[PDB]
Amino acid sequence: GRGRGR
Amino acid sequence: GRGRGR
Amino acid sequence: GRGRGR
Amino acid sequence: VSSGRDLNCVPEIADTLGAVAKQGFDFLCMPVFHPRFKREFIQEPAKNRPGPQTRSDLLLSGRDWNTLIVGKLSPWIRPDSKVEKIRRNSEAAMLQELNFGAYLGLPAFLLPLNQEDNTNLARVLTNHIHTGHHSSMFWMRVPLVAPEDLRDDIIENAPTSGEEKTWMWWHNFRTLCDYSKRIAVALEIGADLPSNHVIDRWLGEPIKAAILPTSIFLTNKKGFPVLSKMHQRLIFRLLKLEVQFIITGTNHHSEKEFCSYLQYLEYLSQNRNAYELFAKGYEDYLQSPLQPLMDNLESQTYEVFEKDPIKYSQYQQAIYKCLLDRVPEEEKDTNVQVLMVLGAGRGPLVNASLRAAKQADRRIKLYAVEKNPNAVVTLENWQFEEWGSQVTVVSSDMREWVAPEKADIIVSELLGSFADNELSPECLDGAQHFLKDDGVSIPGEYTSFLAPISSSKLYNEVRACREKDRDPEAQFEMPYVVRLHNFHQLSAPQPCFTFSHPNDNNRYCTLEFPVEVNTVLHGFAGYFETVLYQDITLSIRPETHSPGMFSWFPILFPIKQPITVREGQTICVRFWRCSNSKKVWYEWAVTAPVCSAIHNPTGRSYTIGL
Amino acid sequence: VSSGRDLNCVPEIADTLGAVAKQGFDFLCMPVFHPRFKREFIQEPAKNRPGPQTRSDLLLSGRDWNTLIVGKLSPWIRPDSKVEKIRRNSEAAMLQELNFGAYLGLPAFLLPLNQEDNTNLARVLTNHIHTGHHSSMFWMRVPLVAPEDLRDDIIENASGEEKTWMWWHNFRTLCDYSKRIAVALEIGADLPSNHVIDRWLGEPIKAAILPTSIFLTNKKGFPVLSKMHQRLIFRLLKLEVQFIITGTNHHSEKEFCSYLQYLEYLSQNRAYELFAKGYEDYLQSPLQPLMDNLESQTYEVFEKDPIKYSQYQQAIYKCLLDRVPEEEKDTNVQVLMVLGAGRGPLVNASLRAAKQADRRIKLYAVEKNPNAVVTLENWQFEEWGSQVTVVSSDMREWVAPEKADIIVSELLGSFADNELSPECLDGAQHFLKDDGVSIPGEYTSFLAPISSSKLYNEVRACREKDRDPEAQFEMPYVVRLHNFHQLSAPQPCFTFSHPNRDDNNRYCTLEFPVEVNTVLHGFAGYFETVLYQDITLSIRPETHSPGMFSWFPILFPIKQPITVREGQTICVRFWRCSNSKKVWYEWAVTAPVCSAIHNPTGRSYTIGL
Amino acid sequence: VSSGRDLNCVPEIADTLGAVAKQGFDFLCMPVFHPRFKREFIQEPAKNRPGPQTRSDLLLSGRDWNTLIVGKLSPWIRPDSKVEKIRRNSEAAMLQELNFGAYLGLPAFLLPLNQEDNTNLARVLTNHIHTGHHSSMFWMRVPLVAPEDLRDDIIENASGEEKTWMWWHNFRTLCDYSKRIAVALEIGADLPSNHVIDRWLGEPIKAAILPTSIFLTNKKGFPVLSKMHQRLIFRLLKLEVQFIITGTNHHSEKEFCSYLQYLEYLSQNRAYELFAKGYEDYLQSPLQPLMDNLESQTYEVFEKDPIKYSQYQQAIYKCLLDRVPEEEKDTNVQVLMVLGAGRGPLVNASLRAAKQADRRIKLYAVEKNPNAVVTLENWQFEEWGSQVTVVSSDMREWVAPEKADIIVSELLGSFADNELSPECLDGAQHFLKDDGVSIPGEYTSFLAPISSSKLYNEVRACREKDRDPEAQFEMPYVVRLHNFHQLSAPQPCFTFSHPNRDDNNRYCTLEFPVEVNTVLHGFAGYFETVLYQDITLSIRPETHSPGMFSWFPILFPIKQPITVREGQTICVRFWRCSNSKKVWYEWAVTAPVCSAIHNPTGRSYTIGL
Amino acid sequence: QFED
Ligand SMILES: Nc1ncnc2c1ncn2[C@@H]1O[C@H](CO)[C@@H](O)[C@H]1O
Ligand SMILES: Nc1ncnc2c1ncn2[C@@H]1O[C@H](CO)[C@@H](O)[C@H]1O
Ligand SMILES: Nc1ncnc2c1ncn2[C@@H]1O[C@H](CO)[C@@H](O)[C@H]1O
Repeated sequence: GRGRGR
Repeated sequence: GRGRGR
Repeated sequence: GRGRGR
Repeated sequence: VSSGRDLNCVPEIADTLGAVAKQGFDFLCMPVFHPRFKREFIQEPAKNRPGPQTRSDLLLSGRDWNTLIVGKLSPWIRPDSKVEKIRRNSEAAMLQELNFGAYLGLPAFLLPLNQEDNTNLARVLTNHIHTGHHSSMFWMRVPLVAPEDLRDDIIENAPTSGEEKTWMWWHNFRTLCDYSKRIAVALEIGADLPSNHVIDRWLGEPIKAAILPTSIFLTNKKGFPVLSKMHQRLIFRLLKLEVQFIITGTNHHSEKEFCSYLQYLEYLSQNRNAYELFAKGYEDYLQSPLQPLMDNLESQTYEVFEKDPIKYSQYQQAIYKCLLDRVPEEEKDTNVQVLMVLGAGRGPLVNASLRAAKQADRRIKLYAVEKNPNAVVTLENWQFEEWGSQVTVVSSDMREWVAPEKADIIVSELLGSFADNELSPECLDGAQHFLKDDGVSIPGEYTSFLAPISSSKLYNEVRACREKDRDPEAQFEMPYVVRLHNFHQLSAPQPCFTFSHPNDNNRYCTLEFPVEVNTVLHGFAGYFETVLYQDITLSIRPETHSPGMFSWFPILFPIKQPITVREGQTICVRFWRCSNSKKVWYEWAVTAPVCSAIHNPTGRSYTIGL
Repeated sequence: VSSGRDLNCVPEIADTLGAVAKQGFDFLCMPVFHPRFKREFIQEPAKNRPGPQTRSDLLLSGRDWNTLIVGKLSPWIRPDSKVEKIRRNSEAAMLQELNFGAYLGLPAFLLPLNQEDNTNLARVLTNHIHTGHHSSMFWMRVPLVAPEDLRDDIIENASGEEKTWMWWHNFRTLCDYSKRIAVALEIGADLPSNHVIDRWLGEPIKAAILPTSIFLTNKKGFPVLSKMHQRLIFRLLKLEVQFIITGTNHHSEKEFCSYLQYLEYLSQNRAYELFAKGYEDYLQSPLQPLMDNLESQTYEVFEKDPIKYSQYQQAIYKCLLDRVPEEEKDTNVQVLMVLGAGRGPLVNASLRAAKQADRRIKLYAVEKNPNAVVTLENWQFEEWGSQVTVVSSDMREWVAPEKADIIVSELLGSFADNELSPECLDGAQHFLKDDGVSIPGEYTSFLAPISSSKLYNEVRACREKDRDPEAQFEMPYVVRLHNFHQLSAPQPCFTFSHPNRDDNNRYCTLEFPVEVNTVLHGFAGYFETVLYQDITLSIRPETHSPGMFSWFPILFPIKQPITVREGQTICVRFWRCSNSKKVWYEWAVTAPVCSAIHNPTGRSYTIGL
Repeated sequence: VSSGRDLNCVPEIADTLGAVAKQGFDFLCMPVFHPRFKREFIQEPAKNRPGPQTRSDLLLSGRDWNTLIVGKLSPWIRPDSKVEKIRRNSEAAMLQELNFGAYLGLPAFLLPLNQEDNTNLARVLTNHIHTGHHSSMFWMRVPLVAPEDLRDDIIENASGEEKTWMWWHNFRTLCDYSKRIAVALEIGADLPSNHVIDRWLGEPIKAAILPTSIFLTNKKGFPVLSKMHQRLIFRLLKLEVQFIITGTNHHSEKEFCSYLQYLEYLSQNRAYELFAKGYEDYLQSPLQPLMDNLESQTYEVFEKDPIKYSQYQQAIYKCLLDRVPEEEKDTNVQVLMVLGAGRGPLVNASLRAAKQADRRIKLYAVEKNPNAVVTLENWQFEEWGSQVTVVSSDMREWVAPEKADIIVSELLGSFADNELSPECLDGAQHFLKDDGVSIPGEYTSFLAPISSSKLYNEVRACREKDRDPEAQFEMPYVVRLHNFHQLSAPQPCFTFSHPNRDDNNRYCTLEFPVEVNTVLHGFAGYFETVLYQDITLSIRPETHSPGMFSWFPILFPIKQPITVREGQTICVRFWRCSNSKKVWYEWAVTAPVCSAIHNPTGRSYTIGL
Repeated sequence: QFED
């Protein structure tokens, strides 16, 4: 999970 | 619908 | 069913 | 009453059907092949037998086949024989006869359950049902008493689970066939009836026909067919289920015609309340519980609420008693009792409050709070045209409304079929800060009740409630408002949850139900009782049911897999009333005699929206 | 004819329903709120306006509201206004009126499409549809001609006909082709061309709106309509729409019953249609008589057709006259094999044909259905006797005792080969004499591109659990297509001739010149068959055998609709594919825009060998 | 560089694979059957040709077949021939070769797209893909320039650049955008324009085919490439394609290792990219910190961005300087409220800012996460002391003991308001002083139309059971889109400013002028935010904050792709919708063709309040 | 009446 995502 | 049912 | 259809 | 004639001899089909319909029967149970015409399917020369196998389908019209004829399997067909040759021939002939019945478009087909092992019969039927398209129902012909238990004691060296035998046969058969909608019971009633709890388990089963031999009939002083009082009581119970009665056997009262066996059943049908008239068309028909808090009800939904006069009579009597109690007769003309009707509806509970204050000769200043913006239209037209300044109509939610004063009585009508499944606790919690410290809430308290039930038809209805684009087994994790009719109740109801107003609404209940029968558990039926004021109560519990009060059907909580229970085995179930800030739901799990999963975890299949 | 009155002024509502029912109307389109009662939802003091907002529920019964009243949206509600305050007030008021109509349980609600941009209206409607449970239809009130095109030429210093259809198309596309959104068409004085009316007639039109101003007067002073208007009324009467009459009485000497009386006059002034009644736009799965056994009630509707079996008897009669001269009339016996004899009708047709041809035949009735073998053998015992030999075998497995002079079969489906007539007749061809005849000896299938929003919605409504979610678009449907628009003339797809003395796999490319603008929704499949030389059976809509109803057309849907302009040819490709065990069809549109191959490997529809 | 050798002549297979590996190639594209060994499947005697049809399986090991060999279809196989016998033989031979490659377990298989009509090839491929179980990839060999446009002008008596892309588009549309069908692009001598290369870069290009004929010769003799060709190689090396070298050695003085060595040389001469590596075109779901409690690892991913927290510290520094003059430095205490304090990087930023600004602050750290409150309170006990007051409450329902001079929050998402910053800061502005400041001061979201066929296949692959079968197209996806094509410049959608002193529902209409023929696949959403006056954080692809990888772009898909041509304008409507419980987005494309409204009533995606 |  990276960039404000799960 | 009757008896408190939809 | 009519016209050769079920 | 709709009744049919079982004949194993049809020399001519048109003549026989005419003579059968002449004497009053509505259908004819007949063999589609000759019952003695045993066919061979494997071994020569008899495999290659010429000629037509049976009589033609052109002897009756297509609608005659589709409406008037119930086909019978041939008696020599024994698909569970221990001889392999007989077993194979009987599988092939069963398939041939079933396929010919499907070709004829027969509405029903009679097959016999006259022995314990019917697994191959079940397999050939299950394979027929899953092959092609056909609409025929399959009436498994099962006796009330096993044939080996009806024989006379006349064998000198062989003298004569005893009562629960043929139900075990039927249960095994329909369990193998995966509880098909198309497989039902044709029950044979013999001369000697079983006990009353055996008759209750049978009455909770998909019985579409009852088979009455002419040999179980007694004879009058005038010489007419009659039945015993225990048989008549069985007939009266079966007439509730709207079964069809099949007369078998020959005319054992030969002096009068065969019409008399039918005329007695017509007599008993013509010799068997408002709730039963209201509930017709709704038996065993699942509908969703109403959620008035997060769904705005239609006007036709409110119309059936206002159609019950007993509930509003009781509310008016409770307000009457409370008004007399809170105002002495000396302070009658100068004390104004601020009433607040919360969720005022389209009017009827406000009208009950006004009528109560008139017959109590007391002065009330009423507030009618209602969040439904479309029922506020009705309420405000009521206020303009009739109520005037006495009633202040508020278009707000009781939980967020800011009252201009505190109430003496708050009156609500927020009770569901299970007494709290419409968030009456949560709504009346937010409506206590504008209640006076000696203020009264109506209803004062309410309890929910649960009882374990058994119903194959209800279980199949819940399975048929499967929807696409959702969990394939979520239908078993929702309660259903149902006029549950074809069911068997396994134990008495016990109280589940109690709420009292004015007052955590999360609850945990454990209920242990002693069982005195040998059944299969399919769900729990939930009822409620409410105390509005001192001795004024509304109850849908079937022992203390308020008479003619049809505002509420029972609720049904299913279980995903049926739980087979035996005698002396208590059923322990546990209910949780769970909630968060957003939602409220119920969870349940059977823990004895066999555990099941918790149904509806986190409200994944059913929540009540706050 | 069933008709309603559109009123914008209802002073008292029970009196108005009385005065409307006396003059013959069946429903009443009325505003649920006052049309001039603008509400404010955001700003004080007008947001807090007291009193009731509209009329009470109790003025009419529940049955009255659910059957007699069609609600209207207020004219000031403008959800696509360029002013944000007007836009938000109009969203809120549209929601309020729609929710009040859902609460009243009205059967329908009438909303106007009177400009090009209706996107916010579409969103508010499609959010109402997905909120709560309710069952109102939404009749979107759209004109045949835009209101700025039928204005007078009066101003001194100030897509022509395909305009309001594009309004409706955009609206129904934003709402994702809802089953609950339909058309209420306004017919003005200026009718458009004939191909505009055909797109309109392929749409979900539940109502037609006739102003009293489009009525012209006769010598006696009554309202009548022009001949072009009358023709439009007849085409709409074929669809069984309801007629809404709006406006004031422009013929004041008469009463308002006269417009309705003229409509009933045109209603009375308006066998295949009788048989097809009740089956219009009702999708069915095509029969598979080789892989499934048919009910006797399925054979009954086959034998209900006199024309097909009269044509078969005529073909056999002419073939028997050809194969046997008058000199060899008695000493020559012709072997006929009725393959798939059914319950009798081709065997009876062959017997009558040889009787009227005065020729001798030895007939074999081959049938694999054991339940139909029962009735064939009862026929043989009771009527036919030794002339007919009944065989309970597949024609592809049967070992014949002798070769045949004519083989006669009825194995044709609605698309002429979707019931495996090629494979069955190729299996049965080896017991045919080298100068033998097959009846039918020839059959061709025909495809035409069609548009129908209703048919597309029925195909979507065929979506089933435990299945691929778009398998329903990869199945042919035997459908009496009724509410559709056909985009181009039919064109032959596949041809099979018997006997084949040479692969039944076929690949066809068909280019359809679309002389109009449309939205392609599927393909309709018909067939022609030559039984014997000039005896034919056809369901093709230009060569249709009159009175013959044993075959409805086939519909091959496509997964997504394809918008087609004028001058754009539609290029489609069809494959008849097969293996050892099954036969299927695959189709793909390749021009103007490609689509996926539908039904690859027969994953959604096969015909079982 | 992973690279391969394309040979059409393999005399011995083991020797050739050895020599190819000696030159340095990773795989080898080779014909599984002999390219000239045309086979007959229908006509005798050549149908019954004896002997083995091709080489043995046993000539290479299993792992050699699955990792080293890319198969090729024979050049004589024309399934779309106009001669029926040729095309049936070619269907059968293509099936045979594809089945042999599936049997050999080859990783890939090259098929040629060298003509406009490739529908029968598409059908045979689609039927192979749906028959049996096999996992080989299909690389469709398509040129940048059609071969009839590369031919010399030497014939005496005898759509330009967008031809072969439309070949590929028609092919992949017929085959239904399969995951197993990709592109092998041939780069010829003549190279198309920049926008043709952009649609191509948006495609599933798994390999690039470089003939040795396109290589230029330098003064030392080795193969080189033109500057436009070098640019194309760099753009393809961004995609990590494999380069296939075809043809013969035109630089015969040098080896065939030289063509490979030049590509290795270009490879060795080509923070956000290192972070985003391994996440390209990987669809996450956007975080919902308000409705879901995060994890330690999520917060840790947040706090590995020094640029964002340096920006917040600079904004607080400038605001503290502005609100307190130098003379009032030691007596004025500024109440800062960090709303959603996390594990505490914003609190540390505020403390470091107040040190750097040299001003005195009383700080509140509000956090509703009960598990991050543990970290905050251990911070408070150890480091912060009495300066910071940790509140374990929602900022909306928390009752403050004083008003705030500044409120600071990090509640922004990839679309700037999908994590409910407006609704959280709306309920958190009643404890802000009338001259109070909110950091971020305002934030805007920006949308651009994009084409990405791989992203469309990823969204299709997100089809989850037990839900709407097309509800994956109605969710935004946090995605590091890599293999895409941006059709137009971003334009601002929604703007929120805090404090709001005057509805968070919004409606935007954006018209995007496209200058190129494309196929719209979705909308990519970015955001900008002004924290304080000149201090901004941006994820827009032009104004992107350098090395700031806190936020990936957001992606709103559309259910069916919308083909667009040059000069058209894509008009799309975006709505921010809410109720008391939930917030969601709805979108719909209205021009050039309408789409359905996506996510009505939040049926597929809501953000929980 | 009904005449055109
Ligand atoms: N919180 C609430 N405030 C006001 N009326 C309510 C509330 N919840 C339910 N109701 C109303 O109570 C009635 C339930 O029978 C309905 O009229 C429903 O609209
Ligand atoms: N292969 C076959 N052999 C015999 N009868 C067939 C065959 N296929 C179809 N039929 C019969 O043909 C009739 C018309 O399709 C039906 O009675 C059907 O059962
Ligand atoms: N209403 C709220 N009150 C407090 N913290 C919040 C709130 N909403 C989100 N957050 C926090 O904000 C941070 C980033 O969204 C996370 O630590 C999250 O838990």
